[PDB]
Amino acid sequence: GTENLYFQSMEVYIPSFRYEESDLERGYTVFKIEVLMNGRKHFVEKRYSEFHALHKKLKKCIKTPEIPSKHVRNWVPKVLEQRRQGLETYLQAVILENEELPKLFLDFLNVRHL
Amino acid sequence: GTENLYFQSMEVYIPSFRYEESDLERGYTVFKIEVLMNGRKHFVEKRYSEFHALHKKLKKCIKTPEIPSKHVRNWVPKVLEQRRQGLETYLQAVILENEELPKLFLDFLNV
Repeated sequence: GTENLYFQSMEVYIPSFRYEESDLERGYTVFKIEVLMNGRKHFVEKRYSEFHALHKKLKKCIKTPEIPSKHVRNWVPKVLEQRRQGLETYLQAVILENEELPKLFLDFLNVRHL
Repeated sequence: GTENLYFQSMEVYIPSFRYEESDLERGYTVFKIEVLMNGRKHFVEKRYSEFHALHKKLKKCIKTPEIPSKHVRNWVPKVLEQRRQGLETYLQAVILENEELPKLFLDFLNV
């Protein structure tokens, strides 16, 4: 009843990000996606470039939301926060607008059908 | 022979860091310290604030090396790297300057 509320729709957030630099390697920023579904919670880590690659493919499947821009000061923490918010809104909009999600999108979130 | 003798050998490096931001929290940085001694290596992670908490205590024990400033508003990549290097130099200076290391320093390094 209210329990059925746990099995209706995938609820996605991006509550955090991290920028990491190891030894002499180039730094990179990863967004930590939280997926709530069927009363369970799962985390998935993705770089912006992976969202952008997803987007390019998804556009061939569905009408997509606007992706947050690649043309941002992607080294500035407050800009990275805005991007986090934008990516979160993007994933949520895909879920809201598309009753049957493309396998491309499920794969991105490590969700499988049947 | 040399049964009662041992090497006093410790080296420290900070090879990596991560800056973490999460929705209702202040962003913070965690530094990974590599500790080498007596033929073995281990790692310990410390937030930037933990270095300053160490420093405050250490000053009561010994004359400390210079440390980078306690507060950092904006962790852009060049500041992250500058603070990594500064903190590394600080830990290495403590080891070079002090024949007998304070227990509170050893505890910080998990030795």
